[PDB]
Amino acid sequence: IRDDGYRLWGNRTLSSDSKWAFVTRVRTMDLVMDAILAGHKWAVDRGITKTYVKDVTEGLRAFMRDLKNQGAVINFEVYADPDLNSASQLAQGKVYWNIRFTDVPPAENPNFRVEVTDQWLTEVLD
Amino acid sequence: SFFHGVTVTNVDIGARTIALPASSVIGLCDVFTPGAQASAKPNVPVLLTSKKDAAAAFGIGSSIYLACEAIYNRAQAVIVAVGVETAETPEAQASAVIGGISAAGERTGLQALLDGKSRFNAQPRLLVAPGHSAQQAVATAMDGLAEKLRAIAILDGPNSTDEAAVAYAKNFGSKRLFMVDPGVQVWDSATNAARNAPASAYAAGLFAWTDAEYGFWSSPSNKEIKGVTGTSRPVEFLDGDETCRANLLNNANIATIIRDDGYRLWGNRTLSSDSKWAFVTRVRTMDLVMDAILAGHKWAVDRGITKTYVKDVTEGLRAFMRDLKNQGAVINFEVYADPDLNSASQLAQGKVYWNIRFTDVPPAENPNFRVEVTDQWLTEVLDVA
Amino acid sequence: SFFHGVTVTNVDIGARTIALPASSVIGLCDVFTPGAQASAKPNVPVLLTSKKDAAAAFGIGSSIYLACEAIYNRAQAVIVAVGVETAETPEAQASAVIGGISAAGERTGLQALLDGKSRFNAQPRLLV
Amino acid sequence: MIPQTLTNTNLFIDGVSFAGDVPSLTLPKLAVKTEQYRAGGMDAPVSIDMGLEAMEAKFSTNGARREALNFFGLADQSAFNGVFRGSFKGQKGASVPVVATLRGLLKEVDPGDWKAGEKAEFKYAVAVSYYKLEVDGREVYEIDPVNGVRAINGVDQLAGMRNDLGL
Amino acid sequence: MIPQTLTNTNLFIDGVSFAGDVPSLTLPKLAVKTEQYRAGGMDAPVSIDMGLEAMEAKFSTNGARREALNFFGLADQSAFNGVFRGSFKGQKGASVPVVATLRGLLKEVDPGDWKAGEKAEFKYAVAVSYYKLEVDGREVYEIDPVNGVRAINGVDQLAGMRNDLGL
Amino acid sequence: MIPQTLTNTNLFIDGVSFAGDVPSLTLPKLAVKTEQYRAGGMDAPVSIDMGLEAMEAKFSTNGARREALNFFGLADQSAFNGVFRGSFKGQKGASVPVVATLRGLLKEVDPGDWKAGEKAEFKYAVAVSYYKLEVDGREVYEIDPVNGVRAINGVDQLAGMRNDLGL
Amino acid sequence: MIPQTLTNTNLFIDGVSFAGDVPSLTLPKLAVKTEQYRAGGMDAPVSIDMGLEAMEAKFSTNGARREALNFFGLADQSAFNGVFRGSFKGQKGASVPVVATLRGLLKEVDPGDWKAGEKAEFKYAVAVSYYKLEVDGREVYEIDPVNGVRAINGVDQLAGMRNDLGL
Amino acid sequence: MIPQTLTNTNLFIDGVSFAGDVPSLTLPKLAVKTEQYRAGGMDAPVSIDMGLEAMEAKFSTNGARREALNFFGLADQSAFNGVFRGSFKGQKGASVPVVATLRGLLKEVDPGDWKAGEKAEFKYAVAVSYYKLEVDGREVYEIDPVNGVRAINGVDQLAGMRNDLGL
Repeated sequence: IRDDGYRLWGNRTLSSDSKWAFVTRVRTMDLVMDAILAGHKWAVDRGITKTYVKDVTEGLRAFMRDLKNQGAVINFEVYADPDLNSASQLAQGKVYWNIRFTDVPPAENPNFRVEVTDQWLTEVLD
Repeated sequence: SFFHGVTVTNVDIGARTIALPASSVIGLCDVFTPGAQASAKPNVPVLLTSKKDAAAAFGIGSSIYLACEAIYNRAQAVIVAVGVETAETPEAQASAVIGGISAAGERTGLQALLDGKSRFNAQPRLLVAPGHSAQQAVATAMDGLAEKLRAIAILDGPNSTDEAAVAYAKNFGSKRLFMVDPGVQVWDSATNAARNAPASAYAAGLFAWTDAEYGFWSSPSNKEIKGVTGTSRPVEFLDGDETCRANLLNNANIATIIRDDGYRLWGNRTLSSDSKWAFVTRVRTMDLVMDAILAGHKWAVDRGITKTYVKDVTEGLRAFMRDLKNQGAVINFEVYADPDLNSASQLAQGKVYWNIRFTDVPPAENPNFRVEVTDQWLTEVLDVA
Repeated sequence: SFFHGVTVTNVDIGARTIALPASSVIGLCDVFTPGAQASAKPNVPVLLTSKKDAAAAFGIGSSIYLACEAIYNRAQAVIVAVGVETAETPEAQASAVIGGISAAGERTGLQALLDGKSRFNAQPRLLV
Repeated sequence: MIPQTLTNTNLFIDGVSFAGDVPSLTLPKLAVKTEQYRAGGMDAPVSIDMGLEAMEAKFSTNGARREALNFFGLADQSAFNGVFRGSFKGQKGASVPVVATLRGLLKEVDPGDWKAGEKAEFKYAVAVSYYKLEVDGREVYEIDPVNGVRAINGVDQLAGMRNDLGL
Repeated sequence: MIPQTLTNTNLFIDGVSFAGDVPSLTLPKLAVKTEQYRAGGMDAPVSIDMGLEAMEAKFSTNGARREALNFFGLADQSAFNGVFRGSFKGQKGASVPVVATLRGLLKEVDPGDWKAGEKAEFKYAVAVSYYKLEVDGREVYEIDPVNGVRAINGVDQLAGMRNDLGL
Repeated sequence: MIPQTLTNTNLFIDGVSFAGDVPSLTLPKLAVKTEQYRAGGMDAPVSIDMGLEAMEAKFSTNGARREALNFFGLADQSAFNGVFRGSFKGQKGASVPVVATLRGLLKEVDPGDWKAGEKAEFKYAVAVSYYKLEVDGREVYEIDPVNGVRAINGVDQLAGMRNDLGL
Repeated sequence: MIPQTLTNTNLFIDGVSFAGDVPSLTLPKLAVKTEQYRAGGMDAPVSIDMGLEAMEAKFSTNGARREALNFFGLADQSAFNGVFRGSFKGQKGASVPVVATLRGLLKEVDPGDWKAGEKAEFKYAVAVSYYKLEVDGREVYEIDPVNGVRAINGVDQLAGMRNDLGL
Repeated sequence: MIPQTLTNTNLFIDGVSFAGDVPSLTLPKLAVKTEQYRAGGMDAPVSIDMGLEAMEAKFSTNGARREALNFFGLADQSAFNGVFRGSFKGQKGASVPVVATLRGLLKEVDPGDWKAGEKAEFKYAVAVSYYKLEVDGREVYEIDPVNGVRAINGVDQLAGMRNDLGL
């Protein structure tokens, strides 16, 4: 923008899908998708058979409380989705859990609704 | 080679006419002839610091430098000046001044004054095209240029009779213009002939001077013009005169000069149709507090909106606005976030709305001295007692 | 689309009259004319918290908005209000304020404020 | 009334949360510069208000909070901005917030003795100019020294003696 | 933020490590010489910065550290050089270093009472001239009294009032 | 009566408010030129008025308020204009304005010694001609030396002795 | 206005900076020679200007700054050159330079009593002729006694009364 | 370095060992008479060495050590001679001796309160003139007030300012 090459100006990324429009959302999504990878690599080399999904999910929320601590997110919640049909169906395969987080929205377009009034002209002059 | 020692040099200098420094950047656009002396490309703007860079970038007899020396006599200001090429017909000389995106990629004419920012860190808060503002085509485009920069575009009426410029200042309800009708005659270094300068650069040089120590909120009317003799048309001001040339031009929203040899300006009101935007302080403070609100909150125009982001800057927009009330720029204000226009869905896309409600100091146009010679103090006085 | 970077606007704010966020619940029934701007059916209740809902659910040319401004100038409360459609006969204007259970599963006028329960766990404590 | 005490505390400086290292705050002691006054026709002096005095608002942190060390002794006095948040939970549940916006000069960075096995406790102090305390969002104190603003509970207590000095 | 405290400490004097006997340090209390200022048209004074005051940086050792006793009262004032190192480990592992280069006069050697069964604690004090604190290698304070250097976070806060005195 | 003392002060020069830097005003000491008079047939002299003597009205600032320094020693004597406002707040609320219009010659600009770390205290002094004091708007003093006006509480105390001097 | 006070000071003599040893400057007290004037038809004298009186501009050092001691009592009176620089920093950042060019006679070198353990405090005094004061570069005072120049804020206040003395 | 503390202590007076009753000593607090110095062209004063101050070396015994009571207030000041021995054993075995030869006036015999069931603790004090501390037989301090001997680590720190006073 300014005098020299001072500042950048883009807040968006090149996504048509307006959910992942901000660059700060895609870089936190692609950071927490890496904690799932290291949370799976750590939950595969130590024989975590019967307690896998409890070892991954709580180990994932050890990373989500870090992001709430650093200010990177505002909400964090790892949800047990109601698309689990039957107990024999779900425990044999396809346990569907969710991850929701409200990223910190960057202040794009602050707005100043500015006046010139006659209200305090009477109080000052008299 | 070089010279060792000390060197006295018999030179030709004169008239140290220094001015106190200013900060309000003005834009400038007039004709000049790019020979071998003027080292400036004829369509891009150059930044001017003083008379040295005004004479290095443009010719000595050029109409740029005759207008650049009109402001540096009055205020050591920052000029963003884009010269234009001299043409022959007034139609084609006007269209060189407005110009536009008429190149393949770049800008020319008046439209290169948006490029003062991003080359010079100098957003033009004043606009003046000296001499090329009596035509309708430029002055229509100077106001559309001044609305984008949020500035004050200075014009001039024609140098015809008095009723002509009244008829010329009816084409604008533009609330950011400013018209100075009588053409200043200047001496110019042992000429014994008065050059009819357009008096748009002198009045635009008065605003940068009064921006410095009287403040932007100060009415730039009563204050002195320097480097000026008896103007083109004598505009008197007679009190109680229904048809005097000042009041005939004040009611037509035109600034004039009044006192001897054009001592001082006389316009307090802008070229507007609204009565809320009448004065040249209600529109000047409206813009020049809101660059000072911004310069001071340039950090707030991108930052993660946390729980406290709405509150810590609305206690910072107040905390700058008290400094304007401290130095007399405003009266009591109120700055606060909208309760009714701040939802979570607006915050999720970054948008957030604040209100700023100040009131400006009214300038003292028309003091009134109603006076009777009584026969009151005569009885007890003038007696032997 | 959207807009990036700060924006200053020439606008009109009419002299802020903010008050205290009160806790009691107010019922209200007055008359207005429905339009495309007033985004509320007449005989259905809606809770209101600020003047943005008295200008969007109900028109500013109304008489609810004369009385929602009356509460919001004084104390920021939670008003559950319904609308009575505009009549001309001085009994038929008041007989639509009363109403009954003429609808299938809906009370129309003043009786629609009985739907404050089982809907928000906030009955009206005042009836206006 | 309900029994209501302080439970938790927070500190912001230019938006930056100190959610991890603030062991102590201190709001500025608001005190009137009392000049005791016994004159002819009375005894037991009557203590006319002359105005306040200086308002140092100490606090301390025990980490390398460089974002708090950068505001010491700048060229712009009253450029340290910050709030002293704090919630009073009471006994009946819902907590009453107390925030305190400050604007002053960080006039003291006092690093503690480093006894190598204890805490650090970088004790600070800000001689504030502007001061605004809130309780449950409701205003109680506007203390602005320059341009004469002492607004106790929203009503200006110096406005009668500001339109006579002509400020 | 993370909970971050002082854990361990170190002291160097002219390169010589005091890795074995320093029970305590004290960084110099940086304080502005605040002159409270109430004038016509205000109340509740506003505390203009006048400058700092003297910066004594006490510490103590309890052995015969003759390499620290040799620097008392020399002819060259500001010849005691030394750093006050110290690491803040935080909670998430990696420690944030804080070092503090000093240059002053060792103006006090205070040998403690020798109670024959307790420690020694040779308490010292250096009225430092030069002072440079770092956090994680990043600069926060350059305090040089003579030749007018007060550089808070790298930007010189007296440079505007050094090219007018003509220094 | 209620106890009533000075709390805040102000100064204008040519309409320009000194809301920031006036630490000390001083109203001019009004004093009758007393000649102790003992004559034949009495003792214990009785002090007949002879008129006033000159009225220095000192004040001070401690910045280089150039709006005040330009009034020193002009060719136009009695061109320094200025009002010495002040508000006496009392105990029962209402503040009584005391203003004092001047018109005199700024005869002495006295910068103090600059000890490099204190206030500057530019002590000034105007040897006033015109002097009009108000209390809550109601008139108490007019002292116009030239053309002879001494109006105490609105009645001219020289009017009986100016219609016989032929003035 | 903003509160504005003196913080730092400097002195040059013949271009040589006294960046180390000037504890106290003193600008010369500008003072109109007042004669209180009461005549026929008035009272309360009105103090017509008569011109200035002499301007001692004291200062001090506390070392034997031989670059300053050689200017005492030369055959060339008005050969002591010197500027009394000073910076008034204000509250909102920017520091306003106040300089004061001198040209006078160093008339009094006063060493204090040497109590062997305190400062020396060589108090000096120049009885200046030329005196030019600046505030932020903008001109306020020129006092040239010989050949008659008194320019207050750039306009010569003797120019109306020097073209009739024939000077 | 090794962890090194004080373990045991001894006191001699004119050769007489106090091997049985000394519960406490106190070496004299060597401190420079620091005069803080801020002048024109700087801030944050720089603390020039002016010299030391008086050196009282307290100690105490709790028996009838008449061989220590005989030296109070004699005609010959600086006739109390004595060493303050003390060994620092460290951690690696061999102990580093610290001795401190004194020569001064026993200016205080302070017998404690005799509570009849507690100790006695005759607290003393010697305003020493001569002072010589050693560490492992190596010299660190020669402090002789008269005839100008301040020899830090064997090299005389006042010899440059003794061959100019002509001592």
